[PDB]
Amino acid sequence: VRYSLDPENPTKSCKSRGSNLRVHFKNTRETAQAIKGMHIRKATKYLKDVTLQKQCVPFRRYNGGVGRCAQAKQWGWTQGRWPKKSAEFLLHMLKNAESNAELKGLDVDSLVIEHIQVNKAPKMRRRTYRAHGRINPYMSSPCHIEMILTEKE
Amino acid sequence: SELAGHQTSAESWGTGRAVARIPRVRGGGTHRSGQGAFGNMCRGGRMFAPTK
Amino acid sequence: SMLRLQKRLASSVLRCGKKKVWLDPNETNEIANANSRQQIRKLIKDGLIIRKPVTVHSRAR
Amino acid sequence: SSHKTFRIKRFLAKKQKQNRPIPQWIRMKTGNKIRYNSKRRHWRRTKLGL
Amino acid sequence: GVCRKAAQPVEAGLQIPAILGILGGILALLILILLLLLF
Amino acid sequence: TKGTSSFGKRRNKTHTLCRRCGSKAYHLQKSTCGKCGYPAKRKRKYNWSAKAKRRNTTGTGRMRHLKIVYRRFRHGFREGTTPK
RNA sequence: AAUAGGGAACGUGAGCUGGGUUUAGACCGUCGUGAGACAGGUUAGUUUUACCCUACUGAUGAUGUGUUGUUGCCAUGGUA
RNA sequence: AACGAGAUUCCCACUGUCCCUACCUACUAUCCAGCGAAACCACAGCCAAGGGAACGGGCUUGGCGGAAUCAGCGGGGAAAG
RNA sequence: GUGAACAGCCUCUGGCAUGUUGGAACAAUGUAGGUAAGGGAAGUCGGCAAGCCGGAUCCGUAACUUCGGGAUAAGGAUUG
RNA sequence: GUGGAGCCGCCGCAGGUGCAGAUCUUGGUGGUAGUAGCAAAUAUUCAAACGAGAACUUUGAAGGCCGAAGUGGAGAAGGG
RNA sequence: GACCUGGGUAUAGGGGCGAAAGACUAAUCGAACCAUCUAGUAGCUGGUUCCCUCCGAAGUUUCCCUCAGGAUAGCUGGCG
RNA sequence: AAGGCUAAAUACCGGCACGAGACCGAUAGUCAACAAGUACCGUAAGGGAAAGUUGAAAAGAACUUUGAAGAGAGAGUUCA
Ligand SMILES: O=C(c1ccc(-n2nnc3cccnc32)cc1)N(c1ncccc1Cl)[C@@H]1CCCNC1
Ligand SMILES: [Mg+2]
Ligand SMILES: [Mg+2]
Ligand SMILES: [Zn+2]
Repeated sequence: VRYSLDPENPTKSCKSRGSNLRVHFKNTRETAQAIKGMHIRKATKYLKDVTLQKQCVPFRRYNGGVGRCAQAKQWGWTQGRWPKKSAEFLLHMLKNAESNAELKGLDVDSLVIEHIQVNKAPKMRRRTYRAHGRINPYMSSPCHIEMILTEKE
Repeated sequence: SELAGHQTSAESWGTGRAVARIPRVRGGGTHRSGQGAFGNMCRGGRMFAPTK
Repeated sequence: SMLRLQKRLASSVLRCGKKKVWLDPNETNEIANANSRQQIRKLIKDGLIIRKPVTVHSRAR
Repeated sequence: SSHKTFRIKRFLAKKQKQNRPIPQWIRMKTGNKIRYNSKRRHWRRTKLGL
Repeated sequence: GVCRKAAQPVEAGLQIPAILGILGGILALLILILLLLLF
Repeated sequence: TKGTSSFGKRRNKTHTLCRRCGSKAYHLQKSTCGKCGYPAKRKRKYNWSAKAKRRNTTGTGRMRHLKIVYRRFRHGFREGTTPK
């Protein structure tokens, strides 16, 4: 398919993709800000400590009602949350971002995450049950992702 | 459209519940449950002065 | 490896309730094999599903 | 009911056979556009009325 | 099978809880708070 | 008790499915039918519901013996065998 | 010591309470042929939602000073 | 007389109704993990006086004003239904 | 089993995972359950709420009365 | 720049001929918002297995609950 | 005990039924629901889609079961 | 007059076939261009939708890698 901003160093920069993966959008977007521009083997070591609640992920845009925590002072912010499902999937395919990279003959120990974006998926539906005999929808909000991994030289 | 465009049987809500006083269809069930009935405004409705 | 079928089939051939049946978890891939009723009666004869008798309700006091 | 007359269980035999998935090859055929059976009556969702 | 749950069933239904979700909300004069305003 | 706890006493059916029309309308207490009026001789159709004719006119069934009239008529009801 | 008078959408119902008024039940009196009427009387009578912004009360904070910490001064604002 | 989930007054005993509040437990609320709606919505949201459709948030003239926020809160939005 | 008892409480036979989820901490505010010295309705439209008495035995019983009732009246004493 | 098979000017003729509103109609999507919420009926815990993966499955051992007007064993009606 | 309850049957819209509240009659009752006559009538609210250029007012008379409206004149425009 | 018959010119929005249209072009046209009086609701009378388009051709992505799979990366098909 076609990405956004196909790479300027096209032989020596790798790329991956995942579509219609059931995570929240507002928790997959805001774990993607926190690793944007980070070296991969530190970013892989980052997302493990998110799920083990050692090193949080700050919420900068979608900060409605999010309770404070102390680990967010590293990122200059007061609110944080530890997504152990959202930082699972894009841990699970930074595995599959570099599994393509050395398949193209690239030294993976110099990769940094250049580009990453999250964009929503068609919201699949099921229904709730409310008062006075009314129905409202439980709408899941899944999301696509997209990423470019670039060696620095 | 000669005369028939009115083979959908309906009535107005008749009270200020929170919708317009346009005729709404009856029943339940299908997606044509409380939609707009005849009148020139509405989807699936009659036309203004249907030609003769 | 479900054993819910053996839990049901034993408590109609031992004439007992579903609770009281069954000790011995060591031959688990042996008692999961037999899903019949005639092949489940060998496991009583081999002593792998036992009766495990009734809880005590002494009328001493 | 389990006390049913004959003209019910030869009606229930008809609403049990026609509640069935499609064979897969007819989706491949020429000149159709159907891709899933939509008349599948699910026994808790949608009920018959006798 | 392989594609009997993943390519037969994924078109079968997948919009069947949207049997509208409601028929209108016929809640029938919920101004039960009798108010009567000073007469 | 007027509402949802009254629906729990809905247990015995009233309209079983009829024998001629086949429409779930055979009223069992009164031994008649809704759409066709079964113990009557004539078929209950009316003009006030102009669609209910359209559900059950000639042409909405199979027309098993008027696929045979509307084809034999256009040759004039021949009765002989054929020529070889 | 004094038991001063007042206002703030007749301060104050997503603060409460329902006693009276002011629905539908009912009784008496007077008026009316009658249905019913009665600032005449009595008894019985469902009180909805704050998660939005603001105000406020608390709580991390933010900028500017090179990073950072300790000890401090006080413009102001409150007031017994 | 009896009887009454009937209505009213007093007395005895009693008590947190109160003087005057305090403490303890459970389930919440709170925070994290996962799933995640609706109500409502011109644009939005600091105040005083003035005039004005005679009681503004937005105009006039003044007083003044910092990001993004959480737990509450029931004065206002002549709030919402 | 206890007890007059198919009352409540507990256990075996026979069932299930606490009712469409858990982990951590134990603020306000509620929700449900309690206790409180001294006073005892002063609260409030109102003794509403909560409390008090509650089973058995032996005593003991008034006004009134249609002579059946009031009545388990009230007021006590005992209870392992 | 996409697009892949039809279109426009001029003289005349004919219109279901032009949208910001109608608590418009159908359809779509936010803001609220990762917020409210997942709180009626006491309660789970340890090891092993199958497994890519276990607070929620199975199996055990223990702790419990319903407690014979049952959270048990069976039917009518209804469900098919 | 003027007691409670299952199934069968009867009574149908100006009609059923009522130990009487205008309750009940499929969440609908001071007259049920479904379809048509019917797109029922409305002196009454809500709306009524392109641009420029020229001219540009009226709330008064008389009469009306007229006072939220219409007729008549007045005032306006277009055509000569 | 108190008995009777009768083709033609004439009416047709149901029926079998047809032909044409200064029409409508998928929220239009009938409700229905498709498995529409179908899915669905209502005890019943009855109410009743949504939904047309790959390409010229299926030539519908063989094969290799990662992951349990969804899904990616290469390769390929096609002018695309
Ligand atoms: O449930 C309700 C109830 C309460 C409010 C609404 N309202 N009011 N405005 C509304 C706008 C939208 C939606 N609902 C609305 C509806 C119902 N009750 C109730 N309470 C008091 C009076 C009348 C009732 Cl019916 C029951 C009755 C018995 C006690 N338990 C609760
Ligand atoms: Mg100072
Ligand atoms: Mg469309
Ligand atoms: Zn019939």
